[PDB]
Amino acid sequence: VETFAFQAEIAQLMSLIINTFYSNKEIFLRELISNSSDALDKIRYESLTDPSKLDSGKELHINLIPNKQDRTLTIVDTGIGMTKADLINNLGTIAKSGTKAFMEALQAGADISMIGQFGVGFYSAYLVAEKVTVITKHNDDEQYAWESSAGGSFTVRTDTGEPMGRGTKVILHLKEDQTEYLEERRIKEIVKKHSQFIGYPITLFVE
Ligand SMILES: CCCCN(C)C(=O)c1[nH]nc2cc(O)c(C(=O)N(C)c3ccc(N4CCOCC4)cc3)cc12
Repeated sequence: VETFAFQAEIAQLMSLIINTFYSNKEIFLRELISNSSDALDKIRYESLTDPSKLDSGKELHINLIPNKQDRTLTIVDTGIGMTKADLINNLGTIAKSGTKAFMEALQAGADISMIGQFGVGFYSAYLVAEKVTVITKHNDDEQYAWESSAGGSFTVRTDTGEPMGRGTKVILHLKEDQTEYLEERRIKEIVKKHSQFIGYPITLFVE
């Protein structure tokens, strides 16, 4: 298990998301589904010039898996996945500019729901989750598990769990007062409101 410090701007953003009073928390789901859709668009585009990129799985979809027993909401996709370099360095380096722009926009009157306009929508997961675990598999790398409960650090390890084939699974370990996001009616309402035109099948698993 390797432990890393977040980029300073990202730790600041995470603290702002955790500490700001903001009732419209449901937007985290739209952000995470949008991110999955982007990863799916990426593998679909790459597979046009290299069909072998789909040898790890032809189906392009998103599954939403609430679990009342573990108090987790899992968002699974069969997108392009992420390399170890993406998890440790690349995505966080890119997120520095968007984080700075988003925090400046909030000071000027923007609200937390606008987070996706800055390329840092993933961090809205901390509106509802005390911990986030991300399992990912890219065709050019091994399967990894990234994890953070904020506090300024995250961990990365090789994942020994069940192989995924290709894609990303975001596991949200929900805060005790955010269990509404495990209810079928609530998740259906949010998907219909914010993600009705996503161009991939979204299957909401029943418990
Ligand atoms: C270290 C930071 C990790 C944060 N992390 C987990 C997320 O951001 C995130 N959340 N849900 C996701 C679903 C996914 O399939 C993927 C994924 O596999 N790829 C390739 C991906 C990468 C970047 C993006 N952005 C989209 C917005 O603009 C920045 C890049 C969209 C997809 C990433 C997801």
